[PDB]
Amino acid sequence: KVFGRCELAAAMKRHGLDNYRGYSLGNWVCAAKFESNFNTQATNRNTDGSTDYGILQINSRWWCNDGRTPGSRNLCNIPCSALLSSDITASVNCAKKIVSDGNGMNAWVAWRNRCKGTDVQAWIRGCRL
Ligand SMILES: [Cl-]
Ligand SMILES: [Cl-]
Ligand code: NA
Repeated sequence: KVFGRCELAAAMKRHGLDNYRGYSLGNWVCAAKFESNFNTQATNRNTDGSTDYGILQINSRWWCNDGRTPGSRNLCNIPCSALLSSDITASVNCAKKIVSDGNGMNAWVAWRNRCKGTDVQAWIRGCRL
C-alpha cells in the first residue's frame, strides 16, 4: 500500500506515535516519506547482508527475522514480512521499541539527514487530525 501523506499521519496518530518519546507526528511522517516514500512494501538490501523492511525501513540485523541475516537478533519478535503489510500496526509497534532504545530517532538515517532540525510540522499541515 502506498499511503497518502494525511492518511498516514492519521494512521500513525491513532497508533500512538504523536509525541511518542517526545517526537511530534511530523517527525514520523517525515521519516516515512524519505525512508520508503510511504510504501509499505519497500525493501532495501544493506551492505552487511541485512535488509530494511517496510514503511519505516526496519533492519533485519536487529529487529526482525527474515531467515537470511546470520547472527542477527529479532528484538521485535516478528518475521520481517509482517512489516510489509498494509496494516502499519506491526511497523509502529516495532518502531516504538527502536526509538526507546536510547538513540531516539537517530536510528533512522533519513530522519537524521533530512528531517532533524527542519520544520517537520509542515508534513502534517492541512490534514484532519
Ligand atoms: Cl509535527
Ligand atoms: Cl530522544
Ligand atoms: Na534478524
